[PDB]
Amino acid sequence: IVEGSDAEIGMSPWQVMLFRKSPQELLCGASLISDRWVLTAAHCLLYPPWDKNFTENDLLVRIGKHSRTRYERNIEKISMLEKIYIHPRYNWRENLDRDIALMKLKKPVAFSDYIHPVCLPDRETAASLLQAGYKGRVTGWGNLKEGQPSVLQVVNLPIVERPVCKDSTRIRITDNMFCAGYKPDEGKRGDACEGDSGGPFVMKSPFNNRWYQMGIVSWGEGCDRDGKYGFYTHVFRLKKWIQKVIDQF
Amino acid sequence: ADCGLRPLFEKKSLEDKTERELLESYI
Amino acid sequence: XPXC
Ligand SMILES: *[C@@H]1O[C@H](CO)[C@@H](O)[C@H](O)[C@H]1NC(C)=O
Ligand SMILES: [Cl-]
Ligand code: NA
Repeated sequence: IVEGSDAEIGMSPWQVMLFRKSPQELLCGASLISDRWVLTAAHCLLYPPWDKNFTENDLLVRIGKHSRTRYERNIEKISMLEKIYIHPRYNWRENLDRDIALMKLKKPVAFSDYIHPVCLPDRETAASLLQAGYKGRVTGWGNLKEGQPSVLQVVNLPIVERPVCKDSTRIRITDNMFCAGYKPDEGKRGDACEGDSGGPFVMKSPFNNRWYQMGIVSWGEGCDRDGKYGFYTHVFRLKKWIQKVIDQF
Repeated sequence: ADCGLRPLFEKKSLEDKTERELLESYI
Repeated sequence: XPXC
């Protein structure tokens, strides 16, 4: 997270760290959407042009964390994956269209002050809150500049108009994505970066005070460049797939 | 059922240091 | 490109 600040304890208790086993390393962020399902970006798990293709036993998730590196005993929970599901029409060849994946934990996790699921939006919540100029929040342990933080980082960023997102890049943007970040004329800065991919872009509903995961950190060109924006998987647009995976289990 | 309400924040009627920025962005 |  570029130009963000330290999260408070328990500020993002749905935050999940995706960790590679061998070698040990933070791969991506992710989020807890129930006691046994974790959402992340498909590209964190599958990206053939970089020879990336993880299987369940290659990975762990760490839930409840604040420190990037310290083992947080009695606070964090380390879970194994039973199954990974990647959107069948995830487009890794072209533009990361439908950049979304679900991971089922081998056993449900107990909730706590530090571990708690985020909501997914319904139709009304998406229609109401996903509007240009309204802000959401991105969190992660990714790079501080395009340099790793000691603890989880947070920054709030505005949703940007689709034509401005499209003007900003030659990559083909689809309705399964949205972009966010400040414009060059707004003075303020801030973006997700390498290592934050897969983590949540959330909004606190003004109608019911619940936090909803509206986006997943998906792609960007550099981090925090003037005239460039972060791009996010549009969770609500892909919700029927999410529900199909969860239901059918 | 209880999704999206944080134990150390909404459940304790406490607010975090920057959520006001999100609320104001709605108006 | 990809978040990475
Ligand atoms: C990813 O890895 C699995 C491992 O068996 C393989 O079956 C599959 O063909 C790979 N997927 C892609 C899209 O390359
Ligand atoms: Cl879908
Ligand atoms: Na920018």
